[PDB]
Amino acid sequence: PITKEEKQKVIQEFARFPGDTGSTEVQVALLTLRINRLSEHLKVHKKDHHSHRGLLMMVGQRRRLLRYLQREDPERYRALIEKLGIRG
Amino acid sequence: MRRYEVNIVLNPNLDQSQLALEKEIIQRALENYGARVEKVEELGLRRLAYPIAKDPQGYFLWYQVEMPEDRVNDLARELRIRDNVRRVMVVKSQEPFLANA
Amino acid sequence: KRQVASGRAYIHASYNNTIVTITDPDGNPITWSSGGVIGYKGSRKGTPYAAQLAALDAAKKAMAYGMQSVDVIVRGTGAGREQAIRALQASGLQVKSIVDDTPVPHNGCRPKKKFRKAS
Amino acid sequence: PSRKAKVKATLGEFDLRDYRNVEVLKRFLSETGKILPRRRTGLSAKEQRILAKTIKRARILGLLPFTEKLVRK
RNA sequence: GUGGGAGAGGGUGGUGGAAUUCCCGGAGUAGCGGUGAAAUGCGCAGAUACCGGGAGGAACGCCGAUGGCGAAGGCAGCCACCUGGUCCACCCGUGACGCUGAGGCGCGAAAGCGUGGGGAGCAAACCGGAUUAGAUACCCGGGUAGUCCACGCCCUAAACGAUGCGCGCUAGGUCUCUGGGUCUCCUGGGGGCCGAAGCUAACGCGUUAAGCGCGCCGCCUGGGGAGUACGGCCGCAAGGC
Ligand SMILES: NC[C@@H]1O[C@H](O[C@H]2[C@@H](O)[C@H](O[C@@H]3[C@@H](O)[C@H](N)C[C@H](N)[C@H]3O[C@H]3O[C@H](CO)[C@@H](O)[C@H](O)[C@H]3N)O[C@@H]2CO)[C@H](N)[C@@H](O)[C@@H]1O
Ligand SMILES: NC[C@@H]1O[C@H](O[C@H]2[C@@H](O)[C@H](O[C@@H]3[C@@H](O)[C@H](N)C[C@H](N)[C@H]3O[C@H]3O[C@H](CO)[C@@H](O)[C@H](O)[C@H]3N)O[C@@H]2CO)[C@H](N)[C@@H](O)[C@@H]1O
Ligand SMILES: [K+]
Ligand SMILES: [K+]
Ligand SMILES: [K+]
Ligand SMILES: [Mg+2]
Ligand SMILES: [Mg+2]
Ligand SMILES: [Mg+2]
Ligand SMILES: [Mg+2]
Ligand SMILES: [Mg+2]
Ligand SMILES: [Mg+2]
Ligand SMILES: [Mg+2]
Ligand SMILES: [Mg+2]
Ligand SMILES: [Mg+2]
Ligand SMILES: [Mg+2]
Ligand SMILES: [Mg+2]
Ligand SMILES: [Mg+2]
Ligand SMILES: [Mg+2]
Ligand SMILES: [Mg+2]
Ligand SMILES: [Mg+2]
Ligand SMILES: [Mg+2]
Ligand SMILES: [Mg+2]
Ligand SMILES: [Mg+2]
Ligand SMILES: [Mg+2]
Ligand SMILES: [Mg+2]
Ligand SMILES: [Mg+2]
Ligand SMILES: [Mg+2]
Ligand SMILES: [Mg+2]
Ligand SMILES: [Mg+2]
Ligand SMILES: [Mg+2]
Ligand SMILES: [Mg+2]
Ligand SMILES: [Mg+2]
Ligand SMILES: [Mg+2]
Ligand SMILES: [Mg+2]
Ligand SMILES: [Mg+2]
Ligand SMILES: [Mg+2]
Ligand SMILES: [Mg+2]
Ligand SMILES: [Mg+2]
Ligand SMILES: [Mg+2]
Ligand SMILES: [Mg+2]
Ligand SMILES: [Mg+2]
Ligand SMILES: [Mg+2]
Ligand SMILES: [Mg+2]
Ligand SMILES: [Mg+2]
Ligand SMILES: [Mg+2]
Ligand SMILES: [Mg+2]
Ligand SMILES: [Mg+2]
Ligand SMILES: [Mg+2]
Ligand SMILES: [Mg+2]
Ligand SMILES: [Mg+2]
Ligand SMILES: [Mg+2]
Ligand SMILES: [Mg+2]
Ligand SMILES: [Mg+2]
Ligand SMILES: [Mg+2]
Ligand SMILES: [Mg+2]
Ligand SMILES: [Mg+2]
Ligand SMILES: [Mg+2]
Repeated sequence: PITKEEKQKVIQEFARFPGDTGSTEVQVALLTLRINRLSEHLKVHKKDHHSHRGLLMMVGQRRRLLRYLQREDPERYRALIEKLGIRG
Repeated sequence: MRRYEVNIVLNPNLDQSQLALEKEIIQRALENYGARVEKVEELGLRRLAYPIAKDPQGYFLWYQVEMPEDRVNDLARELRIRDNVRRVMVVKSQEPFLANA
Repeated sequence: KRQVASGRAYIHASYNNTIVTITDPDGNPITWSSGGVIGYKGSRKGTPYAAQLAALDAAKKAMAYGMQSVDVIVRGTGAGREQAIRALQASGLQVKSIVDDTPVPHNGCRPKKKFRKAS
Repeated sequence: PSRKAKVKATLGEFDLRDYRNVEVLKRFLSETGKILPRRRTGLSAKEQRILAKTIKRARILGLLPFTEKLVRK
């Protein structure tokens, strides 16, 4: 699964400041961690669709958040993408 | 790293030698798969509710252990190899749920 | 010719026929009877009376081997089950006990259309 | 309506998740090897649902019967 | 975010017992089976009934419910691994980041199709026995595809609550599943029943709305012809839209 120490690692990694659990960057990061975990789960077990729905929903959420950031502060957006390495 | 419980039922007819050998292979395989042993309870021979391997009784072993999750299945397999071992059941340990308390 | 003198009595009952198998304590049979052994041929084998005659016949055949006390084992739900029981109860045989062993699956096999609306 | 006894009230302090304890679980099994209904056990939904799984666990180990022969009749 | 919770939610591996069929051994004898009644069928190469051993395939009794989970189809022996959804408490974080959603994409019971495997029970077609005026049926004895597994197709349905999704507002009573709490009781999420106002052609619905409202999508426009014809797209085909 995803252990609390990993979660805290990435949270503290992407936090805008000390004590920030809720920012867009944090959310997108966490979502990305989950997405990668799930996809590596779905390279095997390709016949499990119910989880694939979950993958779709998470992907969608991330895309919406990233879109929001793209609107508000394109700098933080490009930075986020760069550190995460999304968009391909 | 999770905490499990290993139930093993083996042949009640075993003399002390063969028994010792089986337990030796059990401990061996355990250390091979890296299971720390928290405690052990040896209940010995008890009378089964239905015949298993044509024998009316069975010898019981109970090991509360802690091991890496990933290999648990891979462990159980090995424990089933020995002809003398007729039952293996591994359970994720759980906090006791009391009733009529 | 054995002289067993104690044994088991199996009663297999169905809506069609009732047949009785008397065995030694190991389960190996001695004699047996049925609605077909008596002169009944068709549906009359399902009769309670048929079952009575059958049970009594097997019992009398078991007297020939000199048996006294038996254990009764009941399999199947059909007519003339309890009638075969009552028959054996005093045939001259002592009935030590009665048990219903009727096999019930844990739902392994698909029943015939006749028995369906079940599994 | 099972007015004889409730298995819970006929019992003391015990652990439901413990599959190795026979002398209690046996009380929850019928004359046949069957798991008793809520009417007989007097348990609750959660409790019964745990009891079931522990009973089955015990069955697999060989501590409890899957089925039994019915005496009398 | 942190901390707790319940679950037949899903995928992979392993595993347990009951039963059926087949095989092997013992014992045992004249029938078993089946029906309204029978016959075909099986049985002296020893069947049915009984005990013991073995092989295989399929489905999981009791728990079990008017219960639970899932978006729908649908999901039920047990264990382990991987994994989705969801609820409560704390008021911690971001700061309108939301709702819907033509097209697209994916999922989609059963039957059916392709390749390989498997095949115990059941069983379209088919072969028989009965019934009948006939019986291309109901009843009975057999039985192939299929039902089961892997991979790839098919895209249908009484795919049903015959009730699109989301949010707000409008008496309560009662049963229940699952949390929290000052644990008679209060508070929150889900599943049922009876009912205020109101609605409805009526039946009925009624905080799980079919009431009062707003946003967005899909759809209807008398019956037959007809889900047919043509065209187009999709499909190996059957056929689908
Ligand atoms: N289908 C798995 C089932 O898991 C059961 O146990 C399940 C639940 O008891 C347990 O709940 C966990 C737990 O950490 C706690 N109660 C809260 C947590 N949010 C839950 O985790 C949940 O969310 C995550 C995603 O965030 C999922 O990956 C996970 O599957 C889900 N259970 O997670 C387990 C896995 O889902 C039983 N083992 C058995 O019924 C069965 O194996
Ligand atoms: N109970 C095992 C299950 O196996 C599933 O997949 C397994 C089964 O679907 C499939 O069938 C196997 C068969 O390959 C092999 N040649 C024989 C074996 N006895 C079967 O396994 C299973 O068959 C059916 C289920 O289809 C069950 O009725 C039976 O109890 C079980 N033994 O074989 C697969 C493994 O090779 C899933 N992993 C999961 O549902 C579960 O673990
Ligand atoms: K004949
Ligand atoms: K239900
Ligand atoms: K009215
Ligand atoms: Mg959405
Ligand atoms: Mg072994
Ligand atoms: Mg008959
Ligand atoms: Mg599950
Ligand atoms: Mg068997
Ligand atoms: Mg033979
Ligand atoms: Mg036949
Ligand atoms: Mg035949
Ligand atoms: Mg012949
Ligand atoms: Mg002949
Ligand atoms: Mg001859
Ligand atoms: Mg022959
Ligand atoms: Mg037979
Ligand atoms: Mg056998
Ligand atoms: Mg075979
Ligand atoms: Mg039930
Ligand atoms: Mg539901
Ligand atoms: Mg349904
Ligand atoms: Mg605040
Ligand atoms: Mg602020
Ligand atoms: Mg949507
Ligand atoms: Mg669409
Ligand atoms: Mg389909
Ligand atoms: Mg199919
Ligand atoms: Mg096929
Ligand atoms: Mg084939
Ligand atoms: Mg058949
Ligand atoms: Mg037929
Ligand atoms: Mg015909
Ligand atoms: Mg006529
Ligand atoms: Mg073919
Ligand atoms: Mg319906
Ligand atoms: Mg509904
Ligand atoms: Mg409803
Ligand atoms: Mg209509
Ligand atoms: Mg609705
Ligand atoms: Mg819609
Ligand atoms: Mg939504
Ligand atoms: Mg409610
Ligand atoms: Mg429901
Ligand atoms: Mg009403
Ligand atoms: Mg009114
Ligand atoms: Mg009225
Ligand atoms: Mg509403
Ligand atoms: Mg239309
Ligand atoms: Mg017209
Ligand atoms: Mg039309
Ligand atoms: Mg059509
Ligand atoms: Mg045209
Ligand atoms: Mg055309
Ligand atoms: Mg074409
Ligand atoms: Mg056609």
